[PDB]
Amino acid sequence: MSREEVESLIQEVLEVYPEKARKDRNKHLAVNDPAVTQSKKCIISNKKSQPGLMTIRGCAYAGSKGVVWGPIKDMIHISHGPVGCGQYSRAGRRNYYIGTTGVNAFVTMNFTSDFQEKDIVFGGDKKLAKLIDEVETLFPLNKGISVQSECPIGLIGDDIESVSKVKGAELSKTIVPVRCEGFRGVSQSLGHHIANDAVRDWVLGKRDEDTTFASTPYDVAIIGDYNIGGDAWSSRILLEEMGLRCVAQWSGDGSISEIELTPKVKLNLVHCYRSMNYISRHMEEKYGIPWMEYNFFGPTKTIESLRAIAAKFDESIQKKCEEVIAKYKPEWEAVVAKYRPRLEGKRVMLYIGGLRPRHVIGAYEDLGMEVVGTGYEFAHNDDYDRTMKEMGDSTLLYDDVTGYEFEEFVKRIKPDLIGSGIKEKFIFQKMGIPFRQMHSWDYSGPYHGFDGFAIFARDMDMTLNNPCWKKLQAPWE
Amino acid sequence: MSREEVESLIQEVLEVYPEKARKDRNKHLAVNDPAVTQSKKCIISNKKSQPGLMTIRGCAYAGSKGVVWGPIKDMIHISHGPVGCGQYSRAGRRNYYIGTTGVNAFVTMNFTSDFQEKDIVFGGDKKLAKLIDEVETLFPLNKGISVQSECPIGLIGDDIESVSKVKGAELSKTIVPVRCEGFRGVSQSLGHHIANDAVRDWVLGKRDEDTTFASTPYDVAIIGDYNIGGDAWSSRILLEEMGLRCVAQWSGDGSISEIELTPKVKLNLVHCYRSMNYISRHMEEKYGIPWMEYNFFGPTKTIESLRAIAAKFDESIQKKCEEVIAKYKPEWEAVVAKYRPRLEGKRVMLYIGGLRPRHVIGAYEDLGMEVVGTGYEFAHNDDYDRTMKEMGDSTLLYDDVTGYEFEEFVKRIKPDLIGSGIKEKFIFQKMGIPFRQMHSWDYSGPYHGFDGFAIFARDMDMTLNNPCWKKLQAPWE
Amino acid sequence: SQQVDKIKASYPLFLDQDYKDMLAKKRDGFEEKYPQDKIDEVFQWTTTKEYQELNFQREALTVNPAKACQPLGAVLCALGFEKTMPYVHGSQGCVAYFRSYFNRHFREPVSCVSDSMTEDAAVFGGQQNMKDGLQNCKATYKPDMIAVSTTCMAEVIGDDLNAFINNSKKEGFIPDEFPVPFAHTPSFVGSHVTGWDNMFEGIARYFTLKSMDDKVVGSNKKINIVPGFETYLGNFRVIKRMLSEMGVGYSLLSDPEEVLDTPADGQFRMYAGGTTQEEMKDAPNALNTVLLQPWHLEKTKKFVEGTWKHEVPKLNIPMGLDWTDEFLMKVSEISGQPIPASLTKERGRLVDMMTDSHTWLHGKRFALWGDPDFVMGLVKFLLELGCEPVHILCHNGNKRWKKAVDAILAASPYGKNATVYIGKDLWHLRSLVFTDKPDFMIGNSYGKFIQRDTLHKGKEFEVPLIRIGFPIFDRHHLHRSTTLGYEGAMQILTTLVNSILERLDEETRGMQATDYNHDLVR
Amino acid sequence: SQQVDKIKASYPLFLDQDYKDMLAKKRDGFEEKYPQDKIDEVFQWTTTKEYQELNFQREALTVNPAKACQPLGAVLCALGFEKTMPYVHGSQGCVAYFRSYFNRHFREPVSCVSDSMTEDAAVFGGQQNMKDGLQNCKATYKPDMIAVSTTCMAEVIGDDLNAFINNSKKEGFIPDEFPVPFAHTPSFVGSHVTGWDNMFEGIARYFTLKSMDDKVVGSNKKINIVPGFETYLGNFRVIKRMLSEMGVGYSLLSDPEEVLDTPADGQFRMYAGGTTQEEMKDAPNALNTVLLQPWHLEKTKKFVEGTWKHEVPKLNIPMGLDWTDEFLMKVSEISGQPIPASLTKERGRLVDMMTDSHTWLHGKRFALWGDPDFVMGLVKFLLELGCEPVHILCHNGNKRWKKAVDAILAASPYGKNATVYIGKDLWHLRSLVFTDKPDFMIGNSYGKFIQRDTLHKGKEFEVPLIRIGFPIFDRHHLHRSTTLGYEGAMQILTTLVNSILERLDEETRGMQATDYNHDLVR
Ligand code: CLF
Ligand code: CLF
Ligand SMILES: [Cl-]
Ligand SMILES: [Cl-]
Ligand SMILES: [Fe+2]
Ligand SMILES: [Fe+2]
Ligand SMILES: [Se]
Ligand SMILES: [Se]
Repeated sequence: MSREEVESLIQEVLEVYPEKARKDRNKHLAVNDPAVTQSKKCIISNKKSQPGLMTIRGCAYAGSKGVVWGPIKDMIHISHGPVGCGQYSRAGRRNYYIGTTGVNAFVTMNFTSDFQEKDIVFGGDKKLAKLIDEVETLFPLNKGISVQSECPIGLIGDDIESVSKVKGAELSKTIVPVRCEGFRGVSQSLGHHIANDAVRDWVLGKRDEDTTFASTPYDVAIIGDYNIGGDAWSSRILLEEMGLRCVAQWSGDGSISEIELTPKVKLNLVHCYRSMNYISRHMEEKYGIPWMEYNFFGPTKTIESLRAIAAKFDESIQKKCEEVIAKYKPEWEAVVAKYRPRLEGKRVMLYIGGLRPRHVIGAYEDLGMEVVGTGYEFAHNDDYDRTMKEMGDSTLLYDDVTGYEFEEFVKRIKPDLIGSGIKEKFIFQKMGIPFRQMHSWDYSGPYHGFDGFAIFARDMDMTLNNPCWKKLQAPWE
Repeated sequence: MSREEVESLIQEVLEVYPEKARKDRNKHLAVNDPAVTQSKKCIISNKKSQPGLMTIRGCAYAGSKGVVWGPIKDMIHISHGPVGCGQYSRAGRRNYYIGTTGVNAFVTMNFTSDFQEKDIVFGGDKKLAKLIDEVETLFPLNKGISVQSECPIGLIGDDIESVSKVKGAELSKTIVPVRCEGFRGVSQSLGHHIANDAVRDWVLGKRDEDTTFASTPYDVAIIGDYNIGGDAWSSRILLEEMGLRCVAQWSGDGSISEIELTPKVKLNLVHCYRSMNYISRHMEEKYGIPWMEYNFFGPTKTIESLRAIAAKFDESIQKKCEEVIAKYKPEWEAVVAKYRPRLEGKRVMLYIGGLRPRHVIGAYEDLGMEVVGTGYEFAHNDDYDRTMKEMGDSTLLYDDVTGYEFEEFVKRIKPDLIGSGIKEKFIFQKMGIPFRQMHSWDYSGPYHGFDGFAIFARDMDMTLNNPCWKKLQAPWE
Repeated sequence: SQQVDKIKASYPLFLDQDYKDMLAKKRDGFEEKYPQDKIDEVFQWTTTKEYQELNFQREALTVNPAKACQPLGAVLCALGFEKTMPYVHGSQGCVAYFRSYFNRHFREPVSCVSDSMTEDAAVFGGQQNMKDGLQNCKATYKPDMIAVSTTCMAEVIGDDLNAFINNSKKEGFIPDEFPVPFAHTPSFVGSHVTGWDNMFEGIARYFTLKSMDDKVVGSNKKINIVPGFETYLGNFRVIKRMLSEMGVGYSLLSDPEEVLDTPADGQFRMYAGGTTQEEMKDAPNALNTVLLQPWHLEKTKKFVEGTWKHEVPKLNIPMGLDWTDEFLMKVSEISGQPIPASLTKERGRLVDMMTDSHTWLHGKRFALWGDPDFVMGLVKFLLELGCEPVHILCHNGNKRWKKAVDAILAASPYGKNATVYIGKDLWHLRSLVFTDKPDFMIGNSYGKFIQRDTLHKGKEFEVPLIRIGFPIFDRHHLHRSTTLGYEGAMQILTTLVNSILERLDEETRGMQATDYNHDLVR
Repeated sequence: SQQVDKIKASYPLFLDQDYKDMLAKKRDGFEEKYPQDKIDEVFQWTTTKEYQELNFQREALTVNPAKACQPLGAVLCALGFEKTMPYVHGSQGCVAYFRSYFNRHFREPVSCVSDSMTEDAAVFGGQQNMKDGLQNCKATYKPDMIAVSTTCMAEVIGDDLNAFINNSKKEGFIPDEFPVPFAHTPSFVGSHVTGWDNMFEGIARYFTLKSMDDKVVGSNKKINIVPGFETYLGNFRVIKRMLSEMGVGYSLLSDPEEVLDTPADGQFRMYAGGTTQEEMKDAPNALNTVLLQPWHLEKTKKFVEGTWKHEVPKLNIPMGLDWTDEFLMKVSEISGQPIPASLTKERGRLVDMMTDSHTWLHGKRFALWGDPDFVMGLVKFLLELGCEPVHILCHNGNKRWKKAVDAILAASPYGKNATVYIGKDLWHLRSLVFTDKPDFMIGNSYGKFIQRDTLHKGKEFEVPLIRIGFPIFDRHHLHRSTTLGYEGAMQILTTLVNSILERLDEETRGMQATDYNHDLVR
């Protein structure tokens, strides 16, 4: 389709809306121009969702508990408020870890204060204090507690900060109050920011004056990899084969101690910019630690990233960088040789959260595929700035896409594959369009690194070329 | 029911038949009188089955291959002829064993010559010779081979004896030809006799000149226990706690070497008289080894048997006998105390093969139950002689019962429980009568010995008293 | 590394020696992990009676609940009405979760909207969100009805749904005639099942409260059926099937079976099937109303009895033999239709299966959980099978319900070793399956973590999970199954006995060690 | 010893120390057993490619066959006719086995008689056995038809069934008008499926050969359906259900579904349901005859084409998506009935399930066996699911069939690593699952011993069995399942994907070792 056709598609789709919604949604849909460096000339983002239009977004609790805090494996995270939020988010996100669950690690468990009417009427701070003592008795090897606030906490005027301070002092325990109530902000995004500030205020400074850790010039931290199906592990391996020492992973398979040791590193490597740019900027400001964005989706980006990271260190790391690149060369080349012929020219539309809608484009292009439409649930304009140069001219961009819009765009564009979430999956399969989950990796992965690229290629091929897609029309009609 | 009512029942049931079948079946049905010692005055047995009447009987191959030979664990038994017989009898009988199946033991496998037309037209002797070589190559740890003849072998004039002799000498291997074709005799019974004579002629004499076995005064063999669900093991344990040494088990969990060592024992302990009296008589004639019948069903019979067996040896064994009896006293007393109140006064009808229809009566009586009808598929009059004193006055006896007879007897008698086989089970359950399989133990057992009595009691109770039996009538009819 | 012709996903990739070594270095270098001996010590302690008693003293902490929140149930109830959009007034984060939860269980689309109330609504309330939300929803997704429930923010702030909806109509955001039934659904009261009851009663009120003057009980010759919170397709289907076989006129009120099972034929169908608005309007003309899951339909019952004047029969959930019999007999009495030969034969086939499988079922010990009606029906059927339901857990149960289940247990010798637990969670259940080990668990997918814990103590302590309930996320298409009626009983029986036989085959699969009992025939 | 409160059956009783010690003493004292090192060495050798080569060179020895003999099939065919007694002329031992074999699979009574020929009949033949046998059977069990087959003794002796039955009527042993169809069923030709074909063709001849003069093709406006040897109740049921939904007039010829599923209601029913004599007599007036399992209905086909003048369509067994489509389209063409909306929706629901489950099915490798038509349908459906059916074993297959399956494999990329084996047995298959290990086996209960063998080599080499086929003796009520049509495809799909997920859960259940991949959601 041409720019003019995409513009007219946008206009036809928006005809359904009442005037107020139409005028708003027009500002969140655009036709890409890769010459643009200021996305605030072309698209609006990080605004409230219009009521009644079936946004795909979650809330600040999803962004804090679900995303940033929940993966930290040796702490206990309390879903504080009524029973819903903790139950729906229990083990839904594949933030992988090594541990003994219920004993020293707690990630897939649902701890909650299960608010009842009396907790709403009279407040939950007494219940929270009692809950903390009960946690200590029954889970003695926990290394810290977080309190993840659900909607009612702030609304009823509870003081979880006081409870955290008092109980933390009593038990000589790190207890972190997180004000991530879902009424705050407009999406998962403000939850990231809230969660980052809570790490800064309650955890990250514990070892500021403690110099027992023996540092090396090659110490780094992986910032913003939540280890989905092992993604952080298949990244970590490469960084350490390159001669670096990965002191911390934020927060996939993360431990409280590695978070506390992070201010001792020489370089913060940021994968998810959206969710952890806040704490990365803080660590540069306070500790003088530089940070850099990188991308481990597919061989082209992984190679570029390894080289850019290695360039921050000495010749010895740069030499190991090229050794790593040479090692994996035949492996990814074999992947390309097998799968690229099966996927060449196929067109993909994406819709994901705050990073992957741009970050995976390179991987698709390494298999000869074209990303013809992309968009984000909760990205900000700084994400869109990074997206416009990654997308082709005259491609479609959508911010906080409505269910209706996403369906209607797909009907006209007719992509060969869609990459989105669980609420999207079954709609598009019924339309006869191959679908891959690009949050959960459809229970597969890892997709990061060289080892991840093999699995990514296998997965896109198994689904796009599956025999089921030729069978949707009954031969008699 | 009175004698006259049972007599009346027999005549009423017989009315269905044509005259020839009627006159025959009348001779095979009787009202018990325990004052009779010559059953040849009361009932005819071990005759041909009447055509078309749905006998429950099997054939001589079942009696030889299925019953006597098949359990011998370290030999390979060939079902020689077409594919049916070996397949239907594959692992249908629970003759338990310890071994490495397909390597040193072969019991649950089906080895067959799978006769085709060319084998019928031109003979199977060349195929059998080739088959033997293939067995030796693929199963090198087999310690002997039997050839279990199916119907066509004798009919077509094959000479398996020649093949066995020639191949046996060539390979220095015991290869046993068994002429157990199903056309021979009238039931499983002649298969036992044929099988016993084959053991005699081809196996039992191998060590006649060998003086190396370290004999003791307490050496016995268990003759005629096929270890159904471990029955022979729960008998063996008691004999050895009493100070005896069980040199052989014929043939449950049996090995060829323990069969060959049997002529070295001091006493043959015969459980199944019907199947093994032949070889027991032979061993008394040739080797001077005495034999005695015993019964390990229920505590009363087991105690009586242990004492009678111990009486054949010295004071040391009689002392150990009373120790064994004292050990198990609290165990079986606990079984009786739990289950007899749940079963007291309940009435059972049995129909089984050649031993159990009389042998289990004492066990039922140890739970306060009454055996009101019993009968056998293939018993001889010496079995019926042993039965009439075990059964109550005016009870019903049936030899080679027809399906029609068994159903009609049950309709009038209305037993609380029926104990018979797989072909009977589902008929009687649909009639609302609790049913226990008394061949396979309904995949339970063992039932022999003290440990077996506990399982027997548990099983009769679970079934007779099951909540399902109150539910057959819909509440609206 | 990867070998291109046998690519490894996470399992077993991370078992490669290089990954193993890397993970060991991460642990030792930076995780400050408790020593393995201490981890083992604490694990063993968590399996003890001492730990269980501390565990059962919890007053404030809940761990691994076996319940969800009200609006989840309101959404499910709403989905069962023709061309109806579930709409949850309040916070959008909730709706993403409700949809995903049901997406994962049904493997289907789940359509639901929010009106996206934010922090700003705490000053002024959510009135404008309702106005624009209803208008936007109607225009964009073209439902014929919008069924409104609430999130906890909206309840805490105190938004008056009734007034807000009325004002939306008065100010022209939607036409006066457009149906907008509503229910307050606070997540801090009861559970998901309560939300279903609240939503249903709201819809019933909407279509009938003001139009009672023309209604005559019995005049439409039908029986109303209210299924409650139900996540097995086969359960909606079996009830309709049995009533059709019997020639009984009926209206199933909330019937999502079409919309939760649309074909993959090249189009997405946002709406399919469902209870019609006319079926609700005409429902007071029924002979009576039968509640399939009465222990979460108490509010519905009060409205049906008080306003419709239907003499709702005292029937248990139609699960197992006796209660399916009782259901069919009551339906026969109400309708005047005899129980047909087809259902009599089906009943006898179930009874045949019971006779065939009783020896493996007898005395088998179960731990189980779920919603109150499902749990009591499962308990009843287990007793009918000669099984012992030793740990019966209903997190969202109440005292009256527990008394009812305790009485059922007292009616059978098979209930002698059974205890019913209310307000207890799966961390409580975990202790019970260590300290008083059953043979199996019957539960939802969250049970897999209990099975994992039990295996870690040892193979001899492992308690296998049998998946029956909601949610089931780790197997495919079990939502198509049936638990109600004779058909459901036959499915449950088959599942139980074969789970027993599978486990026995596992325990007897050891060459020369346990395979003496690896029988071909069972 | 036993503890009265917790009685132990054989497993685990014989693991008690006293029993273990006793069994060790028995072995050491009297068994002269090969040393364990030697047993281990030979076991390992039986898993090798060297051993497989020797194994596949067998010419005379068969080990663990995957077939049975002709008269078993004749008996099953005969049971599908109204008030019909199967009667096998020959040796009674055979009939005990046929009945028990089916008893164990269906968990139902199986009625069948012998005429109990003995050794004496070799001189003079079995004529008198037939005379008395037919008279006795008719009087005692009151069938409306007796369907006669043979055991191998009767075949070898050369008894002429036709003459014997004619002489039985001539001499008054049964009435001249009483139906006694017959078929020679030699066990040394083909297999159980051949017996079914021979029996059916005999019955069809009996009722139609002499009355062809008044028949007109298409005059009754029905389609005859011949199911062949079929041991899933769901398969008779689904075919009848689909044709009824279409409004297609039909006659199912041999229908045992009622007699193999009688209710447990306090009476035994020797006969129930079945194809009527009137249906067989009227069959030539059908539009056409469809064979559901054509690869064992070749004799029947020749009779139906040569005598009834029906142009039997070339249809594969209706298994999987494409072949169910083809069946329905051909039935539509013959009957003039359109495919209704209900079946179109069902098809799309199967396709939906395929889209939902394709990622776990993709590339999974299977070994499988069974009868020819069942096997080829399973292979076809596996290809449709994106699975690789790598070892395809059909003991009773033929060269023409193998060519047809090889063609099917050629039409899909998922067939590239597959080989079809005819004349080979489960000892052959055992070697293949060691040397070229698949992910699962799909087969009957005899497969359990192969799984046992694979586990003994190690857990990493274990090949789990998925039980689909005949006989299934070690699970309960699987004979109620369906493999045909969209319903059968849905059932097979569900079984396959959940077998995969069960195994994955086992492999990822290890605490802190493999449970990183023990996902709640799959
Ligand atoms: S935005 Fe929670 S699911 Fe809701 S109705 Fe309250 S219990 Fe139930 Fe985010 S924090 Fe949570 S998920 Fe929503 S409530 Fe707010
Ligand atoms: S009395 Fe065998 S089942 Fe028969 S038709 Fe021949 S193959 Fe088949 Fe006994 S020995 Fe065997 S079981 Fe019978 S045939 Fe004779
Ligand atoms: Cl967990
Ligand atoms: Cl075996
Ligand atoms: Fe689906
Ligand atoms: Fe049955
Ligand atoms: Se857990
Ligand atoms: Se085997």
